[PDB]
Amino acid sequence: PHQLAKKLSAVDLVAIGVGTTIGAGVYILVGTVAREHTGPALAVSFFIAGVAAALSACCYAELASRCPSAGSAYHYAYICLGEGIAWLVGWALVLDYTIGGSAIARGITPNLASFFGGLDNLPVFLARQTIPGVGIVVDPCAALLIMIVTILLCFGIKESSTVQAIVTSVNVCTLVFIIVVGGYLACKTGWVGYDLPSGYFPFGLNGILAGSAVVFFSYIGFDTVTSTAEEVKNPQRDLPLGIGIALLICCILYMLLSVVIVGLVPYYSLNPDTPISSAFGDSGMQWAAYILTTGAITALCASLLGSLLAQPRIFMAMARDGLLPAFFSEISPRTQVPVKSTIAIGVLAAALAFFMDVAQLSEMVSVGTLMAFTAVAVCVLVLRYVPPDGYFGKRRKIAAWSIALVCIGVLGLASAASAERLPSFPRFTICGVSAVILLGSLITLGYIDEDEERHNFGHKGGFLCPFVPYLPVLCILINTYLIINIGAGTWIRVLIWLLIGSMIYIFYGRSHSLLNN
Amino acid sequence: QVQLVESGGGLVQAGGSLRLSCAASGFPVNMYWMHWYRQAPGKEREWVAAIQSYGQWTAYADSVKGRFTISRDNAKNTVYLQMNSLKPEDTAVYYCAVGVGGYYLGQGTQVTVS
Ligand SMILES: CCCCCCCCCCC(CCCCCCCCCC)(CO[C@@H]1O[C@H](CO)[C@@H](O[C@H]2O[C@H](CO)[C@@H](O)[C@H](O)[C@H]2O)[C@H](O)[C@H]1O)CO[C@@H]1O[C@H](CO)[C@@H](O[C@H]2O[C@H](CO)[C@@H](O)[C@H](O)[C@H]2O)[C@H](O)[C@H]1O
Ligand SMILES: CC(C)CCC[C@@H](C)[C@H]1CC[C@H]2[C@@H]3CC=C4C[C@@H](O)CC[C@]4(C)[C@H]3CC[C@]12C
Repeated sequence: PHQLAKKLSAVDLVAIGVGTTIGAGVYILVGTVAREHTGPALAVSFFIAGVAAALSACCYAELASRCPSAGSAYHYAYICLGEGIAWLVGWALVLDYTIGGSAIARGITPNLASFFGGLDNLPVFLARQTIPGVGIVVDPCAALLIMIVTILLCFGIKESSTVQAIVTSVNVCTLVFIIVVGGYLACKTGWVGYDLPSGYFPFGLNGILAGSAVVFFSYIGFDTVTSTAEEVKNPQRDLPLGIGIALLICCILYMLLSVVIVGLVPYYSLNPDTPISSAFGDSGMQWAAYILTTGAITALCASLLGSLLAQPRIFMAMARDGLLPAFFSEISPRTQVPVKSTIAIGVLAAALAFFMDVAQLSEMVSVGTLMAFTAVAVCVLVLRYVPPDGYFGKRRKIAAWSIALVCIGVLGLASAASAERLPSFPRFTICGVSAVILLGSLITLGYIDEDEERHNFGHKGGFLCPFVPYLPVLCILINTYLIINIGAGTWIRVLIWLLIGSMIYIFYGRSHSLLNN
Repeated sequence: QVQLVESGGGLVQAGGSLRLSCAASGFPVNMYWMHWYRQAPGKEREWVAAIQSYGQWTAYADSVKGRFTISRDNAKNTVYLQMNSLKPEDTAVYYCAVGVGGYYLGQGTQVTVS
């Protein structure tokens, strides 16, 4: 039948989430921030980032458990924020996941020239050969990995899920071994590598927040878990538990790595006594570097496998509602999985990784997921207070205006606090007025109690965010600040992409679409 | 391999200013924290300042905060410690150290006041 198979399980959701998260996590830990902050400071930065990601994941889990559907943030934005804003959230999410997978593949390929360790096998006709254009600089590269991953995903949800589970379990086991070795070495040397003169957290909460600002994008895997909601047997129970256990395991792993391996990588490289060599002889860091590269590559491969399984679901939801041609809607009669939409997304990601460099792909990815988070936060706020269905008769309108005011005030004060180019004299006025209207709206929102019709939306029961009046607003503030912080380089590209999206929508999607035709 | 050579220290009039240049070798100066260390003949080592490997944030000890400015030159691979306001309290030998902690220590230089 034309129905997705509910063959996935809670353990399989945890595996998907942890793999997708750990890939980006290791990508960041290999980056500049790792050596920017001290070990313990990096760990607490990951802790705060995990707290914020949990603020977002609570809304995700609530909306997924109550009304499970493959549309993910698209489906949610379409119900609360309404149509149109959804097509912009879903389109941005598609671009984000696609460019994440493409960047991961483009980064993996050069390091994967051999089995591990960065060695080169010297292939022929598959190596990177710059296009000899008169004034063209493109450097095409082997993007077959995307084709293999797309074939895997097209082969079913259990088969691809099982392969992802195998890869991510191997990754987690090697990471656990890598942490145990690091801890054993540290205890053998007595943690002498952490005799930091400036002490831990040398820059105060100011740094811990600055570090957590860039370390926040390491927890971007729960949205994919939501995207695969339709495959779960009883999503109401598994999805929230799976997402929670995935953000918990990822946070613990990140803190452990940051305190044992990353915060000491300088120690093992600089100290003349060379404890690694003294503990393992002549081989020394050579085997340690091989093991670290193995762990990083396994994590990146797991996340590459995980990423491209969301976009087909988003496209399926879009086509099912009607904003995309039915070409994306139909599923395989045999594999019970998007095969045409998955193939289209796979060929798109393959082309994007083939042409664009990793340094260029990384400059466009970040914005979509933040918008999805903000949208889902506004969605919990609107579905738990003013659900769009069915003491005061004006309670609905006042609550709606209060939510609009909190949405405006967060923007106002997050752009005031993140805009140092503005003179202080009007900056103070704008931040103060935005803050006071936000506080007043929050007071009004709390004064008006939760609508009891919230017992009706989706299915009864399920998970509900802990602090509905304050937690969603905190998530909105965090995500809006992160969005505004992002530089114009990524904003111009996402703007042109969203413009393309709006073009497609106005030319086809508004004229032909269910609930509007 | 990693090696640090520093110069600039010397006798100076009281209340003057100094800049100590610590030249890196065998590694780009950007990829590691760079700290500075002190030690008077009758005292044990005394951390001074610590630039941040990536980005250019700096932190200083309580006894010296604000007085000293630590900068870096990514082209010449040299780290500079600028003393805006000296006092006899700082009379001691100076070292520049790589890594988040004191993993490698330079040859050293001496500074004195008059
Ligand atoms: C899941 C986790 C993911 C993150 C993991 C961390 C990733 C980041 C660190 C990478 C790393 C971890 C070593 C760990 C040791 C044991 C730890 C415990 C292991 C427990 C199980 C492996 O570095 C390896 O070597 C490559 C060298 O280029 C490096 O390249 C680049 O990759 C990244 C490009 O952005 C970037 O990060 C990385 O810095 C880059 O170099 C690769 O990362 C890797 O192949 C660093 O290795 C150290 O590099 C030192 C360079 O000077 C080297 O210095 C010595 O030799 C010099 C002459 O060479 C000499 O002049 C120095 O005086 C002497 O000191 C050390 O000998 C070597 O050990
Ligand atoms: C997502 C949220 C939490 C991120 C918040 C980032 C904030 C805390 C960042 C943005 C700019 C940062 C400042 C930029 C530069 C300096 C100078 C340095 O000598 C000390 C730290 C200090 C003063 C930083 C403190 C932290 C800071 C204020």
